[PDB]
Amino acid sequence: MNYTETVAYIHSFPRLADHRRILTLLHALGNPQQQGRYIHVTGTNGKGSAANAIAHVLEASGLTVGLYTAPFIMRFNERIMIDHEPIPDAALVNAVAFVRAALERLQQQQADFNVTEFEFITALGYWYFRQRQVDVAVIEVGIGGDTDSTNVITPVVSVLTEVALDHQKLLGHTITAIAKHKAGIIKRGIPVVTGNLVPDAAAVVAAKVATTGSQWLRFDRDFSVPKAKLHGWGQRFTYEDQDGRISDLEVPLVGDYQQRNMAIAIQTAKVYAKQTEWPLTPQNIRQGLAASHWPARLEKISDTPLIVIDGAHNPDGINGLITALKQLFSQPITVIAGILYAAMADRLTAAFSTVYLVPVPGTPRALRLKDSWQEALAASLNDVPDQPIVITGSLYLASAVRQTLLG
Repeated sequence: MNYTETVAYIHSFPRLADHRRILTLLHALGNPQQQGRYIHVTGTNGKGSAANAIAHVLEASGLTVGLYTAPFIMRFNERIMIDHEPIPDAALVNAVAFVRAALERLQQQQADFNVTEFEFITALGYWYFRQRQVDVAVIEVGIGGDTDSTNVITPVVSVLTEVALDHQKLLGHTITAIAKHKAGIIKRGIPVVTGNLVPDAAAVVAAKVATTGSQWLRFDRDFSVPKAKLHGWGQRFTYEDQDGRISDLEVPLVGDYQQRNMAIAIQTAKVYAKQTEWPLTPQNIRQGLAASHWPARLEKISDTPLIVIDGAHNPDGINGLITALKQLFSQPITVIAGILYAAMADRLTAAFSTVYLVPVPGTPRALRLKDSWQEALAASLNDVPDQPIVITGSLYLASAVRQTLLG
């Protein structure tokens, strides 16, 4: 297959649900998941950004780092990176061919054997990271924890950023139910770094670490961000933990939640470094954070005209954006919102000058309004060329804009 056919092959896999199928596949690929080192990252929100920064910091320190994240923003290849370089097209072709050949051998021994799409990609990623002999692979959990396709590893450190109800449809009706799923990535004697979890989620974690004997480092208990403020399109902040303070770090990320994610990232990188006796300096941490750009999440992509893209997709997500925009902009702005209810909107229209409401590009249109983001963008630029434009409401919308404007 060529590159186009290969990506198509990946997206063709079924939906079907222990880890027996993926473990069968990984066994045929020589159990790459049992070799090397891992950092395992979960949480309802912030797992991606934390994983990205952990990788940037460890890369600055001189490690070769695999990073497995979802979704992609510009191109599929981005889901599997080494030192923030997406898997090359030709390399993807050959890796797909290898895992395909393995799958096919298995289907000879057991006629109706198969795996899901996420199972296949995960297996491939574990195999590729081992082939290239990365020092460590930072692994973002797809959903939950315990039963996720990624959960076939013993990491050096586990991370639980936050527990909220966003994925309740799949993980349970209570915080306690969801927290139990996430706590499944906590392993015997392996340290766990968390956010300041809500009481029901903390109680689950407390009980888990009692059983595993894990060291638990908790945001706002064992580490914190005592100082933080806006500085350009980003934040200047101070990190504090058991060892003291790292002063006036800078990150090109806006949003209060990102302080927590970045503190979580710092504490994790430090834990990893300690557990593996690897040197990690304040300057390594400083350099890594400076590069910890996170595409399509409150990201300025053009100066003149001034264009910003964002993936906020829930009431609280929009509340957090509104307060951010208010801090970042004193002048009137255009907001282009495409969401998949009448809340999160209403809040927008009662906050900004021009609000346009559009469809999410890959979704059916369900029953001010424009037919496309492109039409809304063109209108604003024609009418008021110098008015900044923020496009929000959906990570998928934000990706489509980024592909068109930056590609």
